[PDB]
Amino acid sequence: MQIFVKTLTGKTITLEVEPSDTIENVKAKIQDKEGIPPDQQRLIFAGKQLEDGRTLSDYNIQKESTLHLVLR
Amino acid sequence: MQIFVKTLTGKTITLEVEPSDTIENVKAKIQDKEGIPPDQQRLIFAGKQLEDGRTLSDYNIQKESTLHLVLRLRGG
Repeated sequence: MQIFVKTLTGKTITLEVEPSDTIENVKAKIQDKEGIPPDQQRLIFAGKQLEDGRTLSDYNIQKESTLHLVLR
Repeated sequence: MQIFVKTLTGKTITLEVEPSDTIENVKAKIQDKEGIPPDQQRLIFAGKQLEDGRTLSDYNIQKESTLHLVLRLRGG
């Protein structure tokens, strides 16, 4: 799966993810690409913030979806 | 400071919050009390939906305010 991760601050990155991927894991993925540590980041999908435990699919995140990064 | 959350059954509970607590931290106390996961919650104050990254002070939520718990039926 290919998901897009927009940093509220403009630009959209791409992440090749697996459906079973936990948000916690996609954060560790955004760490490598943006340098912000997982505990300092906040991912929003369609209005809501997703918790680290649940996986991408638990929030029905399909292919080519845009995610939003917010710095806490 | 103590504040109230009107729950699903329209009942009212009290929470011990600090002015600098964010909406995120609030929801989790609300999870403790009502068992509702933080992702299924929607808090409404003054007929408005508050977001996770703001603190209570950002809403000028004073002592003894009464927020509302709404269960998220869906969304994405």
